[PDB]
Amino acid sequence: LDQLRQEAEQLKNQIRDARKACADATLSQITNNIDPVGRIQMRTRRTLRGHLAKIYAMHWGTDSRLLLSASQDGKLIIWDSYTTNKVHAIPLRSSWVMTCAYAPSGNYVACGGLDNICSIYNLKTREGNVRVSRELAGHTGYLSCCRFLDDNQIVTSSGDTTCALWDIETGQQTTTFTGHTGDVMSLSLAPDTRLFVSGACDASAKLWDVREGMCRQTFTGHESDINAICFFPNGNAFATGSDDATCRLFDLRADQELMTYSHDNIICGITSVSFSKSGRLLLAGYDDFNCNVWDALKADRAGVLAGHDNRVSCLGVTDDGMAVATGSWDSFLKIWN
Amino acid sequence: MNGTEGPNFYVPFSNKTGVVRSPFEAPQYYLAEPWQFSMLAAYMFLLIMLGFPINFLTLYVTVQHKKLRTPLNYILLNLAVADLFMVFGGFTTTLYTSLHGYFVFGPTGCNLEGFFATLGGEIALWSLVVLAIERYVVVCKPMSNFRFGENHAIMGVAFTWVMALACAAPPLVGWSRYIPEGMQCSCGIDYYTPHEETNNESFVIYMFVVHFIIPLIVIFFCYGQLVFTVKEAAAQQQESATTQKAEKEVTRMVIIMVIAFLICWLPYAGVAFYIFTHQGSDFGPIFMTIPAFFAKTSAVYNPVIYIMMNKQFRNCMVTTLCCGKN
Amino acid sequence: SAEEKHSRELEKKLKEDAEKDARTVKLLLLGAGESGKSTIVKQTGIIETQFSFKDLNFRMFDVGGQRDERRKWIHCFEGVTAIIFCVALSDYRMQESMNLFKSICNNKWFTDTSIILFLNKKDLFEEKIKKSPLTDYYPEYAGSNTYEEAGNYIKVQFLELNMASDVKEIYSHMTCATDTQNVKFVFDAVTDIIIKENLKDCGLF
Amino acid sequence: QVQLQESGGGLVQPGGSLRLSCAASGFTFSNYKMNWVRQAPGKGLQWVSDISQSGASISYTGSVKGRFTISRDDAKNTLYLQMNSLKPADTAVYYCARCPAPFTRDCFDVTSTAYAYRGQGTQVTVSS
Amino acid sequence: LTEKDKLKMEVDQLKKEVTLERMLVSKCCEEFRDYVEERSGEDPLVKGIPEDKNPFKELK
Ligand SMILES: *C/C=C(C)/C=C/C=C(C)/C=C/C1=C(C)CCCC1(C)C
Repeated sequence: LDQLRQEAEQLKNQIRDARKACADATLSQITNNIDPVGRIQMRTRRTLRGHLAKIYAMHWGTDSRLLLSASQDGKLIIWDSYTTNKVHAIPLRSSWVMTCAYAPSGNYVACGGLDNICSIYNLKTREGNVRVSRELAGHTGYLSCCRFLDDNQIVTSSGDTTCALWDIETGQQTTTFTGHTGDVMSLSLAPDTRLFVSGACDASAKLWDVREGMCRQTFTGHESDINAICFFPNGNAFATGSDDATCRLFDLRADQELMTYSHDNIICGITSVSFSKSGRLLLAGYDDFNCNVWDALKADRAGVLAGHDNRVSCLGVTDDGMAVATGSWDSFLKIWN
Repeated sequence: MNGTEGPNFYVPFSNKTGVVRSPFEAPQYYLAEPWQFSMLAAYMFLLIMLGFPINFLTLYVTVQHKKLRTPLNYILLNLAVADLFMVFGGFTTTLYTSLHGYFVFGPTGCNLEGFFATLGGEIALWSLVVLAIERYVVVCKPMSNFRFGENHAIMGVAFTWVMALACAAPPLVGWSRYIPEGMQCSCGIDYYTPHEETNNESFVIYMFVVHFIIPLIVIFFCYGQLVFTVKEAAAQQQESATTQKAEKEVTRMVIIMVIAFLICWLPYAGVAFYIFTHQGSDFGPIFMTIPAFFAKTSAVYNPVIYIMMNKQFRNCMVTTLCCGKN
Repeated sequence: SAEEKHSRELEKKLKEDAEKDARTVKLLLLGAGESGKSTIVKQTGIIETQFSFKDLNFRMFDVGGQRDERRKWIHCFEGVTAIIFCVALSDYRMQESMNLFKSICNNKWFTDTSIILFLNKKDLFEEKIKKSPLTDYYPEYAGSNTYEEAGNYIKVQFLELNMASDVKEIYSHMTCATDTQNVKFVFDAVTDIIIKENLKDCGLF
Repeated sequence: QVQLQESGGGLVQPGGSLRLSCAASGFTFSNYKMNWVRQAPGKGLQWVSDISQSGASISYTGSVKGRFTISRDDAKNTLYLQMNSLKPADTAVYYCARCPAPFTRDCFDVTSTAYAYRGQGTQVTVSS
Repeated sequence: LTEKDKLKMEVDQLKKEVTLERMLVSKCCEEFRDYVEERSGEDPLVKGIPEDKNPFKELK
């Protein structure tokens, strides 16, 4: 229909004027009286081998010791990142994965891929009983990010534009977060564990909330798809990491951009973003085996982590900030410090 | 007839005119001409200056690249380090003594020189043989339920190393000599003397049986089965305009490789077979050194065929040199 | 140590499981939904079918449950052996299969793999154009009305937009639904593709 | 957002030319590959034109080889298509799509339904 | 009812998205900067670890 879409674009121009009215100065206009970080040079410590195909995602444990990895062979391997042991190596049903997660209670393991099923493995239960506890069916389209907000509730992305919630005790999808137009690629739960922002393939992130189910805010300002977002650890901001080589730091309660992180030599796509412990270093994984850092207070780069030759598919820092594990398509995980 | 012998040398000029000497004592201008010595030294200089970069830049482009470190390119790198041994050990010292004339490097130094030169040549020969072996077994598929991994590449490299050490070492322990051969300017493994103490005839027939006709039979069988199983698959699908592009190129490459083997390891077997058959002969110095000419040409023309016509190495070399793309 | 011996046993198990899947040949078939899939897989995630014929083991990946836009999950098949189209023969979905063929023959992830195309459902198609020709939605393009040249006209439409600057040959087979040599054609094709890469793997090509 | 508005579509007797254009607003219109897609009255979407970033690589569909032209005016930020000697078998609607990844020749889902990077297009009907 | 919902849910939620009160990006930016500057003195990845406190020492 013509009239409702005309009303929609009229109120969209109203939203654009309302966002015009507030933007007087960005972060790089008020940060101009601080000290810079300086060119850091952190090398690897544990070049960790054991994969034979390309890997896709990882997640640290809460105790900052146990690592997880998922790849295109049927492996759901849990490592110890202190002496490079392999604590578990789960053979799962579908060889194709897309994501994985480690529970905040350190007890369960979530995984999933384009088998349209997020599966929960009951880690360290009994005498070698590393088994699938539940499988979360009732979910059309491929899956891109499972994340625990508890030991009993998961929030999983979708191919059919949802960000649904799951109760593991009965397997039933309680709430569904519809409202996107493209498929949702990543999530990042808040430290409040009541809000979560999700990015998708229509250049728009959405800040949902767990209880009332309504999308409270939708952030635009990108061009291509948004691959992997990460939340800033106060509860007020998040980085985006889109496909047009532009990590953008957005905020809450003002809905506009805070900064953009791009210059002319950055060409390829971005597919993994995670902050530091305080947030001074935004760690961004690129597509030209050149996962770099970004000083996310002065909008300039401060070092690269060139130790691969393929797509750096995933990265993640610990809860105490003492490390960063970067996993790529060359079957390796380089743990930098 | 065959020449004159000393304690540890054999020179093919007869002492009936009373002009011949030892190769370790007096210069060989009675034997050949000095411009022939300068020509052999100039050819050795051309050999080292052309064979050093073509054998070093392959290790350069495989230490800068990861895709070259493949479980069936370790044989090609072993061939590269074989010709590097033949350049560093072989060519420099024979260049120096062809510049100086008589081989003033000691019999112990000559026993080291012939060992290193025969070592490099035999790793070259057996690396060609085992790359024909692995190409046959990975293309023609004579054994089902089989793949080619890292466990077989270093095994084949060790097979070339143990065959080369079965070749070059028994001259050191008393099964043959390491006399200077040809123009008295290159330590050659002994294959022509009528020596009875060290059982030389048994060594000549052992080398002609094990180290010539067995690699020839292996290379012929491997490349023949390769050409047959490529042409029989090209006859299966004539509409594919890439398979007919493939079979012509691999037939040309197999013919070039067979000619490359039989133009540098055939004159050794021919001279040895003629000398073993004609019991007592009479040759010259310059006739005896042209199989060494052809075999030491292999150190510079073997990368020209085996890695410059490889379609994976040449791209990395022309993006390392950044000039002269094809 | 106990945990170190457990790690070494796990690494031995992973290396032992590597050789089982490092020997098979994996294929994917797009097909655009309605096709003659249900015969060539007979002979809601990833429907994996697994057959074998004369010491080659195959693992098809019939992905149909996913959505229409597929720019985000198509890079996980970069490393497949040969794409298997399943274009049905029903002129005026026919059009949506041609738009998918444009996308996979222009991107970096599939510009070196082969495409084993299949013209399918012939005995339906031969009667579907015996009365209603191809020269209604298009102009008078064929020039005649049989099943040989009009079947070959769909082949030249698909081969019109292939780049093929490398080993990217496209086999084709006007296949029926009661065929008995269909799996022989996918065996005879994939051995030719295996020969071309092994010739490329040794290097002489 | 990524706005792709178009103009220049009406009724035209066959053989007559018609020039239509896409004004873009929302991104940098210098480093995205661009496509022109049509959709018949009833049939599915069909890709027509495949103009690259600079202007070197230009492709076309099967039914159109030598009757449509395409040009991106970078400074005016506009894509241009022109139909010269069109046929009455094109009574379509016309969208202009942007390929998703910049600096890349990939145009993978410019023809998909419910796609996010193409405008509502114009209507091209043809008389006789 | 699937073809009658998503035609209107987008426009009513987009109408809902304008009523929420904004803030100045200078003020929320100052909030972000003060939080990231109060905790940047002891970030173990910006300062570096002096070869003993890290659990990631050298392994042979
Ligand atoms: C600098 C000289 C080199 C590299 C040549 C060394 C000579 C050989 C490896 C020759 C060996 C042969 C015989 C002595 C006779 C039988 C045939 C051969 C090729 C095994």
